Amino acid sequence: LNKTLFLGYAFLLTMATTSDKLASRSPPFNKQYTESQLRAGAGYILEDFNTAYQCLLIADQHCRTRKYFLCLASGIPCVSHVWVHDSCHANQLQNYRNYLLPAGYSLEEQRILDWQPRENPFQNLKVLLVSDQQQNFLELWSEILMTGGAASVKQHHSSAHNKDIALGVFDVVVTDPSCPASVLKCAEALQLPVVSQEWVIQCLIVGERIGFKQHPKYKHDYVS
Amino acid sequence: SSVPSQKTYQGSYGFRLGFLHSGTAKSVTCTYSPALNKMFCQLAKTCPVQLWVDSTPPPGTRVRAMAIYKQSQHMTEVVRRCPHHERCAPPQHLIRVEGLRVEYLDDRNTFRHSVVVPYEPPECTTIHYNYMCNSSCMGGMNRRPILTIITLEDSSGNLLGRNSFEVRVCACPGRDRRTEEENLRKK
Ligand SMILES: [Zn+2]
Repeated sequence: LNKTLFLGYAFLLTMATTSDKLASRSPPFNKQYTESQLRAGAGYILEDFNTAYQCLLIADQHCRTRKYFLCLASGIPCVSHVWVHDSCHANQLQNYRNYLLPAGYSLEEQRILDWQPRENPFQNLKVLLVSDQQQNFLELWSEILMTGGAASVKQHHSSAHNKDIALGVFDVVVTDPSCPASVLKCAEALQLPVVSQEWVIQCLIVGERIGFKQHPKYKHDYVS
Repeated sequence: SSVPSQKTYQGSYGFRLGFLHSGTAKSVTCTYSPALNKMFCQLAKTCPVQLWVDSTPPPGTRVRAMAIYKQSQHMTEVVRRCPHHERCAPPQHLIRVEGLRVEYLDDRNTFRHSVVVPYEPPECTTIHYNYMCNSSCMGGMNRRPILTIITLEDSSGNLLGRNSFEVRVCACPGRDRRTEEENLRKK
């Protein structure tokens, strides 16, 4: 194996969550192993998402993880681990464009959509994030929305208080079931769309801004 | 700039393509869909494509076959076998011909693969093609639909005629033809 095979490349690795693998009908990939092959070729391993390197995401299939959504949002190509396999085997970099992973399952099209070049799906979008999950929501979608081109994202804790939130400056409210009822009522009066995180996700999968109400799962209170 | 033309060109000899009729039975090796102008076939299995002409082209005429990706974002990409199947005619060509004086070409500037054979008169003349990778081959087509462009050229390589059809190399041609044909029916 050439010691400089992957030099110049940086990598993000991700495992399809169990629900990702679950939806089956709707050597196996090993993060540590692939990392070892990558390092052996001077590949730079990024433990988390961030000019001097060509970045690539490595996974064994399309998945719905923070790392996957971040790469969809930022243009970092999602490549199949097999590109690592074939490259080591041949000891020569293959064209990753022949190993691109699908973007994800589309609610609208009702099938797995392939990935194609797109324009930042949240361009100049000003959004208000409302939730009681100061980590798995406010922090998570904030970063994703921004690297996805948002003009700005105002984080607001559901259990916090409305003494500065001027709803009329926002284009959309991305929230979850913990959204205070006073915010839902105001949004309605101001005709400010309110949606769930699935709207954000679908925007990333589809590759463009889609219908605020194009699907029931977009309603903020969609449960199970 | 580089992507080969797929423009239908019947030319002076009235060049058209034809395909045998087959069912949509879950047990069919190669079936053609006139509706979608698409062929569904299994990996490495006889794919008969018919050459029809109004006037017999002069001896020395050749029939070239080349694949290109159907989607824009992928068209400038060279269609080839996945490294998996290459490790088992040159091994990197996706389209083969069973039968002749079949010549395989690797254009030294477009890097494009193509297979050509002497054109013979019929009434139509049939050429048997083979696709050596499934449309879903990771590392190869990778789920990207392709177009097979058939061109009629003279002894020197000048265009005399051109035609094309979409292809899907898969496990169940019949099953998939029906599905994609239904897919059509409504949005
Ligand atoms: Zn293959």
